Amino acid sequence: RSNSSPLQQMTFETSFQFLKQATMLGSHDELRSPSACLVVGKVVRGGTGLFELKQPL
Amino acid sequence: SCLVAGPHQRHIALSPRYLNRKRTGIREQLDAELLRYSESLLGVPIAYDNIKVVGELGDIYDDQGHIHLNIEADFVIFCPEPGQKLMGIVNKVSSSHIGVHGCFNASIPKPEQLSAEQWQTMEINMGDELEFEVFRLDSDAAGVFCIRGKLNITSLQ
Amino acid sequence: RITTPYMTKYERARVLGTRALQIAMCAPVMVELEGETDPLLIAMKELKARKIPIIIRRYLPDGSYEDWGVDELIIT
Amino acid sequence: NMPWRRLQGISFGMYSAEELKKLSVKSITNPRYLDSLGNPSANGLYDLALGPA
Repeated sequence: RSNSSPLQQMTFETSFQFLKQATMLGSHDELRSPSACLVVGKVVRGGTGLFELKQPL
Repeated sequence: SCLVAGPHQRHIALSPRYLNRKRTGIREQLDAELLRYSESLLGVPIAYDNIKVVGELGDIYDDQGHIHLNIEADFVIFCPEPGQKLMGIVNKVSSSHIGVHGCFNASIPKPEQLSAEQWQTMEINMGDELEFEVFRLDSDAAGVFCIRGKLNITSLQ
Repeated sequence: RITTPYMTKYERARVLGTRALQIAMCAPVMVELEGETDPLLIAMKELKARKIPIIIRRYLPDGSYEDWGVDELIIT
Repeated sequence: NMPWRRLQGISFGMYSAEELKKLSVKSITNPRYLDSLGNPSANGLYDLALGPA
């Protein structure tokens, strides 16, 4: 409950209570957890994905 | 005068094949694919890109191989727009229509002339029986921009 | 300017992967390949010669970043 | 050539109930959804405006 990720926290347990909460509070998700990053099809923010590559022109 | 210059920012994704040769590749297909083809974002025939530069760096995005970047380009454009009385080449006289510079095609649907002037099949005579088959009044305000070969519907009233 | 000077293993992995995906998309190889058909072997050959013009953009946990060159990074 | 656009954030809120309208292709009224042979009955749950199933 003391967690800043609605997409996490609903991939764990009691997903409908945590969805009702996140919905009646307008709770915003930053897509920084591994779960929130695998739900919307992003690259996790640890290990190999932690930096850019920035090909110079 | 159709003289126009528009500075616009575009997004271009360059292949890794055009790394050593970018200016070559920034145009090969990604800019030379709408060469003086009607634009709907700004109403623009893209004559040619005078200069295509990038402000700084390029961002390769994770699994994707392409290099995405920004191109600040001035489109030199010829804008015949509503509020102008243009000219047109008279080549073939038809009841359906009356089909500049040999490359701008113009149209004139039937009920767009003065109805005082009556037509003959071989050639048409206007009010004072003066035959005019030459660059003259053509004021286009209804413009097609969809069909592959677009139109320029000209008016005289 | 304050992060480690060496190239972490995750950075080596991602740089090799990206250089290989570039070579495979018909990019010029600056390493004088000698009959190998693997783009990853070519990418390792390039990393060993210090010819990779990529900029590792290390992100700090507050959004601030530091841009390092793959050449100016001690590969172990 | 991928979409190139990425997501930064997802917020969960409640729909107005007046903006769900215009998020609606048609109102369904026929209870029996299965046709005599197994096809979609017009104005039922399975319809051809709610998409090809």
